[PDB]
Amino acid sequence: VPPSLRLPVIEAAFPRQLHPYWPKLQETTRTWLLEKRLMPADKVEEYADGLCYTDLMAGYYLGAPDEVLQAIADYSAWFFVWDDRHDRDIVHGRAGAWRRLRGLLHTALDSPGDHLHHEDTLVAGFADSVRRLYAFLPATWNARFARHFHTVIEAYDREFHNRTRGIVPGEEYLELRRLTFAHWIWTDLLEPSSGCELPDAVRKHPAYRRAALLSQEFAAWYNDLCSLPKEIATLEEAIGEVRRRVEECITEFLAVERDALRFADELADGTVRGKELSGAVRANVGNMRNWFSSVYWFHHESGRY
Ligand SMILES: [Cl-]
Ligand SMILES: [Cl-]
Ligand SMILES: [Cl-]
Ligand SMILES: [Hg+2]
Ligand SMILES: [Hg+2]
Ligand SMILES: [Hg+2]
Ligand SMILES: [Hg+2]
Ligand code: NA
Repeated sequence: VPPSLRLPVIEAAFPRQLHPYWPKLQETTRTWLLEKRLMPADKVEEYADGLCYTDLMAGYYLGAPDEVLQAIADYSAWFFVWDDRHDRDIVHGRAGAWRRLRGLLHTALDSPGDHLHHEDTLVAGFADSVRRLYAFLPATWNARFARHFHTVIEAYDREFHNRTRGIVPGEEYLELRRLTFAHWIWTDLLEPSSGCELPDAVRKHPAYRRAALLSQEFAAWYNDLCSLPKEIATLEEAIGEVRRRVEECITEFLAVERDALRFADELADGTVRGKELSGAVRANVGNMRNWFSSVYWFHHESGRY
């Protein structure tokens, strides 16, 4: 990894983790992509061939039930397809087609059941992915996921118009840039991964919230850092500033992580409920931590494509 991009702290203090179910994700996701006809057989094969977003997810949502990880993996593959459609609409100036897709996604997000077989396979695949994600936790969690994802769709829309007018956001085979738009969604998905919808009071506790924010912000700043040196294909001090912000996300997270785990201790009051909430907080925070190493190494490995 380039010295300019290297993070000795991540390498030393954030050991990579891999979900035990990882080996089984590939074939299932391939089957799903082909079944929903999300991409032509050959495009599926390319995406399924090497590194893909499932690898990011499998180093992140540790402890997730197998079915939850599978659902998240398929959702991440859907993201790849959406990104491709997004780019294509932009390149071809298909403003109408994009606007209509934007509308259908908002609609399918709130009502996936009656969109499972939409003529647009991207929408059909989206609806199925969301339906499956909605099957794990109570409707209150589903509604929050939806609330957050509506915002993500609008972020893509903003980008569509920016890029349509010559503004270059950041090509990259397996970019993380647009994925960071879904920062609240990744945070939401920690919950079905530990099997509990956290009460507002717990997930809005300052230590939990801050840990969650910093985990995601790290990836945003780091994506900035990795983009700068590509300018070649002032600079040194521009990198310097972004680098300090990346390092600050990490050290700030380490501090708030300690606070979050103390909070978890407090939740474990001896009752089964306390034990469940405590365990879920610890698992979620642990995965907020795993995000650092998963992102860091995913970027490095993606550079081989
Ligand atoms: Cl795949
Ligand atoms: Cl990145
Ligand atoms: Cl910062
Ligand atoms: Hg894949
Ligand atoms: Hg719970
Ligand atoms: Hg990066
Ligand atoms: Hg930061
Ligand atoms: Na966030």
